[PDB]
Amino acid sequence: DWEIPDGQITVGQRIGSGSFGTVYKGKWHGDVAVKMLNVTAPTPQQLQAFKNEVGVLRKTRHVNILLFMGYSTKPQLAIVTQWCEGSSLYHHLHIIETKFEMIKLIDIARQTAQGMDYLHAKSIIHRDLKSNNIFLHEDLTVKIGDFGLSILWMAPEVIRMNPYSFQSDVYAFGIVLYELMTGQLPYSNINNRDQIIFMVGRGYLSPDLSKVRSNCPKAMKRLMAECLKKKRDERPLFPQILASIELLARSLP
Amino acid sequence: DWEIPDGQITVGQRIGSGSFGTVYKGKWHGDVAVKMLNVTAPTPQQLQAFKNEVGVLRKTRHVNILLFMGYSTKPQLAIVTQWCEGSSLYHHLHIIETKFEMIKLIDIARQTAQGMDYLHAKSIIHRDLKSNNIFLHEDLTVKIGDFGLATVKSRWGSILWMAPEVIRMQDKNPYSFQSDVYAFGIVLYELMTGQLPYSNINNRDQIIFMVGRGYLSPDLSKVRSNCPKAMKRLMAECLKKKRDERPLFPQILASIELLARS
Ligand SMILES: CC(C)(N)c1cc(NC(=O)[C@H]2CCc3ccc(Oc4ccnc5c4CCC(=O)N5)cc3C2)cc(C(F)(F)F)c1
Ligand SMILES: CC(C)(N)c1cc(NC(=O)[C@H]2CCc3ccc(Oc4ccnc5c4CCC(=O)N5)cc3C2)cc(C(F)(F)F)c1
Repeated sequence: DWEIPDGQITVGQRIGSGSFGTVYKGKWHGDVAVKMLNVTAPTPQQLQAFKNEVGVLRKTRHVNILLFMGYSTKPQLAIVTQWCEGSSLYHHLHIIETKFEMIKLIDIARQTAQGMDYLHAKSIIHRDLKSNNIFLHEDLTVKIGDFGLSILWMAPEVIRMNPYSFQSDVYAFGIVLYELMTGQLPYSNINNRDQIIFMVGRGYLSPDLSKVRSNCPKAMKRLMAECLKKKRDERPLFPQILASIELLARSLP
Repeated sequence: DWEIPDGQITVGQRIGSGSFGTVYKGKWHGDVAVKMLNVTAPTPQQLQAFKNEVGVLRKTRHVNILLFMGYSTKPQLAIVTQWCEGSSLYHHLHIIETKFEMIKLIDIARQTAQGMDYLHAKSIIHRDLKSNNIFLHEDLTVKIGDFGLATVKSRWGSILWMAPEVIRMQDKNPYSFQSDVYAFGIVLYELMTGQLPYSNINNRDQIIFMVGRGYLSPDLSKVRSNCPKAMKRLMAECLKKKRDERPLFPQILASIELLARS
């Protein structure tokens, strides 16, 4: 059992609030992260969503997965993970425009695929992989999670509309691959969210692969296309994705 | 359940090998560390020790505690944990002789204290806390474990971290939260002096006899001068020959988290 004894966790500075939960930095045997539900009485749907997240995270134990540490049901619903120092991959690529070099982008790719493989082996479908959910711990270690509190990462069959599968996550990983090698989001020239949803859903729109860094190895570019295949079945599974990056990582540095 | 699906682990490089198992660098969803038995069929009392280690590791989910990932029985009894790059605190201090900064020395203690506080709360006595069992992953993160043999052996069982009540080897069980504290106090000594205690004595049995009867004690006057007053005071508290005059880990952690921001 992973229930943290009552009255141990001291909540500190308020990080991020969302329509559902709120995150605080806190103290429990050092620095910890705390995702709380700020409600006086939780509904059955809230209670159930809590029990899912906990049920899932307790099955994870891997360097590329955000480390789960415990939960508290009284006084308020809370999930406790390690405290990570750094930013999301989203932040580095699109906000503070960190210029990583090729070797490092590939290491991020590998590590993300490393953890993704882990989740899939245990029948865990992420359902919402995106650069924002990939936290870069100490600007070294990928820690995949759900920092949720959308659309660019959604595969066609998820937009047309349970349509989630191992392959739906690969497409999201494909978009993350795109972000890494371009440094930009897909469809940056289109400024109408509703139209993107329509177009990607019909196959009219695809990420423009021509925008890759000149020094992105061909093997990376070819893997990317495989992951973005509009049809579920054509997309490689993560064991093959990893193998492909691990073959490419070989003859490069 | 944390049994790893049969035959997924590939064992590679060979790191260390006592009589109680062999440590390998392996592969399971990335680079991992593997400790396993190399006998045909394990004895009843070897299977037990395996079951205890797994029993303990399964209860730990902490940044400063070495990350247990899974175990396997077929083909062999094996424990899988995360792979760590770098070397123990012992190596850095007494073999390669890294000249760490004071801020970092305090951080190294702050983390070991964090880790120990966690284990003690989960009702886990370490029983062999020493700078050999303090791994410095990527030279910036303390991972506490029992690396018996996966790291270099200490100068002299290892004796330097044992409290007086532990060395006297009384038939009644002497291991307590405080004995871990004393070991921490010796680790602190190691950090603050860059040296091992009782370095001017060359007889193992003398050291044993004298620490036990309280005729020997670490020489406090050996510490760096840029070492805080609040640290020396604490390090003396942790080494107090009286068992329960030694601060428990929550109070230790608070004291280090105090001066850390001044
Ligand atoms: C519901 C389901 C099945 N889709 C699902 C939920 C999650 N949920 C999480 O990962 C949550 C857990 C609670 C929690 C708490 C604190 C938190 O915020 C941290 C953590 C560490 N460091 C920092 C911050 C804040 C911002 C900073 O600066 N540091 C983040 C999270 C993330 C994971 C998975 C996965 F394992 F499959 F990926 C799957
Ligand atoms: C039985 C009991 C209660 N005394 C006990 C045993 C342990 N046992 C461990 O920690 C073992 C587990 C198996 C294992 C396997 C591989 C290994 O070698 C690693 C690991 C990581 N990285 C590296 C290496 C090699 C050298 C390098 O370069 N990297 C180390 C260990 C350490 C922990 C605890 C504690 F956590 F409570 F303190 C308590």
